[PDB]
Amino acid sequence: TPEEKLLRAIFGEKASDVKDSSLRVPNGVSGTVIDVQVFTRDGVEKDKRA
Amino acid sequence: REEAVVWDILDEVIREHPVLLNRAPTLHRLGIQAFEPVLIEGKAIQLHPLV
Amino acid sequence: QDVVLGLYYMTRDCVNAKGEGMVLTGPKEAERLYRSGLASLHARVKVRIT
Amino acid sequence: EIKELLKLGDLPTSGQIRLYDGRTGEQFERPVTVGYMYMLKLNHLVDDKM
Amino acid sequence: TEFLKPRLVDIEQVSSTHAKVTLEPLERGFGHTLGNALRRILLSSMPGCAVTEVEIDGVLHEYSTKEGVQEDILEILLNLKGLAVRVQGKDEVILTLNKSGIGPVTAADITHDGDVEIVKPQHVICHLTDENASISMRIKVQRGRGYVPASTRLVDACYSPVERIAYNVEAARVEQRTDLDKLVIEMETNGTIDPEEAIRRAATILAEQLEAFV
Amino acid sequence: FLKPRLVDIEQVSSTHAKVTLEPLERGFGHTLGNALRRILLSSMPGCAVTEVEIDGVLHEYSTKEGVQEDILEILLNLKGLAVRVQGKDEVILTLNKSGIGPVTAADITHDGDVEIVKPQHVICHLTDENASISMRIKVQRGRGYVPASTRIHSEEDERPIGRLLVDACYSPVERIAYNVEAARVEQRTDLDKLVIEMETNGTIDPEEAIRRAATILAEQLEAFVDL
Amino acid sequence: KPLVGTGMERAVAVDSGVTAVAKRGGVVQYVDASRIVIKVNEDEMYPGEAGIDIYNLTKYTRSNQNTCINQMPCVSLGEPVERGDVLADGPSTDLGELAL
Repeated sequence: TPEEKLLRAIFGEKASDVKDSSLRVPNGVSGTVIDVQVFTRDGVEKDKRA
Repeated sequence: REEAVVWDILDEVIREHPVLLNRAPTLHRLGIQAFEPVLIEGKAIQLHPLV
Repeated sequence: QDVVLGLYYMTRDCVNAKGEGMVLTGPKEAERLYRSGLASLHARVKVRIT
Repeated sequence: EIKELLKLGDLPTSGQIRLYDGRTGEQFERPVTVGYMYMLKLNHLVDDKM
Repeated sequence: TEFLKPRLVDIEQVSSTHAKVTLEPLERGFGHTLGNALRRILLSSMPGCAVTEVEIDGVLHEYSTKEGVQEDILEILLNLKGLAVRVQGKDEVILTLNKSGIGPVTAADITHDGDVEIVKPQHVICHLTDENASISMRIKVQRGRGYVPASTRLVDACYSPVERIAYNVEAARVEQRTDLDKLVIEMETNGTIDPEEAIRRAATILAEQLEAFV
Repeated sequence: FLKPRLVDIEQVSSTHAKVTLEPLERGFGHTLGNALRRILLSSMPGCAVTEVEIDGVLHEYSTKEGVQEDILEILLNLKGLAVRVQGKDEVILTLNKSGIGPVTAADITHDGDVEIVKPQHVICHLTDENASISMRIKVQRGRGYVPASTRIHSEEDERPIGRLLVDACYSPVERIAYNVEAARVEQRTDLDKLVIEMETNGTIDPEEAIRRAATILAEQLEAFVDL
Repeated sequence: KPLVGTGMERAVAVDSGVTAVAKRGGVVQYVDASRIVIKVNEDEMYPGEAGIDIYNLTKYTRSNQNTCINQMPCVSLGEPVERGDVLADGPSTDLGELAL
């Protein structure tokens, strides 16, 4: 909107074409990550970590 | 961020500001009663024995 | 429940107990007798009350 | 059988002892029953429910 | 291993006899460790001037009635236990109450002495009924440190200044700590010591016992 | 108003001892004995291991190949290691060992101020001929119970993913009982004694303990002695 | 472990699979917090392939209720164990009995 648009002009930020879906730790629960598993569709290239 | 200064402001917004406490099978009107909140460490609600 | 068991144990009297028969000016020195270990909590006693 | 095992225990049959309030350091009138009761922690734990 | 000292100490005077001192932020469980340790020395061991031996002019034994006074001899003694005084340079003084005539015989009707300071001159010792009604007693006051009952002794030794001491430990919030304790000490005295002086000298004596492990 | 002073402090085991306070007036044995247990059981200086960084271990939930102890369990064993320092408020002890057999508390690296009061204390076993455990045991000093939970607020990048925190259990005192028996000094009306029988992990000397305990008593009374 | 009990606590621990039970008796060759290897006694052993029983212990892992189900070795290096003996405890089990 107009006032958001002025905001971007002053602080010169490029607003991404992407929205943040990241999985973040549920509120208040705190622990140690003891494992990670990565399942990938058959046919998509496995990433680095995976 | 739970900045340390916010806890004191919370005591302000709490001071005179009742909260409603309610129990499960609300039967008579006393099933909901107002209390003055007192800030408590811990995840438990404390309830005056007489009530 | 707990509260009424306290007051019941508080105002109650056995037949013979520390301080039996003595007299005290007022509730104040009655408590002074009890907390200090001189007199038993329940003993028949005359005390001045207003 | 239980009181007799308490005899081998070196402990009274009553199953009650003298206890002192940790605050006043003073005694407790009457014996209180002390012993070892097996206790389970059910998982209703408050930081699930809250 | 740095420890925690209190701050703020609003002393809410109630009347002139008793008071509620308040002590905010103490560490864990210290509200009792202090509050209880002071309650102990306040109720038991204290400097005091009370009444002990009483010889009554006409009737020698407590099982009688003095002609002309509506207070039973037993009841006259309870009034004596409640006379508040202070001496200065004397460790026992034997006073003299004399009076006649229809009316109350108060504590101002006594014989004034150099070290006698009677904190309640309006304090009612007993009344005096019809006629003239002879009444005089040499009341022997000695000095000591605590409450000595008539049984172990003939009145109860009241020597403590304090009448009632109660302490309450309430939850104190330091800016970033969970739970700390408060100390509410509500005290009461016969007027021969102000709560503020008493609570000072009570704890003074406490630490004076500590004088070997400091 | 005769004030007390100490008397025979009888060590019995490396664990416990009986200190005594001879010239106590009426009731002061209880008034103190209770007041002393309070500061004794609670506020006393003590040093318990806090941060333990082990060899290849990422977190407390793994198993080190070659030792029958789960890492979580080895950390709990460290919490029970009793030590003492002198001029350091934290010293980092280096433990290394290998070969089939127990790894006790005597297998650590001695430091000028390090005194292990229980060298037989079992840290963990070792199940394979060549299996080796290296660990950095960071011991600091403090008072009371500082749980591992409250420790991770200061943080400010304790990134060392390998560094495990345990709960600080810091304290020498275990069980305190005070008994006042009537003490007859050759001439006096009636006096009492004070037998403070304590029990400890060995990281505080009985008199020292009973002193710093009693020190705080009067130190808190300071404000109290006015208004 | 329960200090006061009935005597079923053993049966509840063993019959439910939470624990690790000895298949055949012998002497423990190797004990790790990971596995347990038993050298079978010859009287219990089949002629071909000889053998030793290699028991792989469960480690920290999720239960249905999001509690922790983790096994611990309850025997020590080189100890004789008999068939039907508790080899490793499960969650909420002590030396083969049931401690809830």
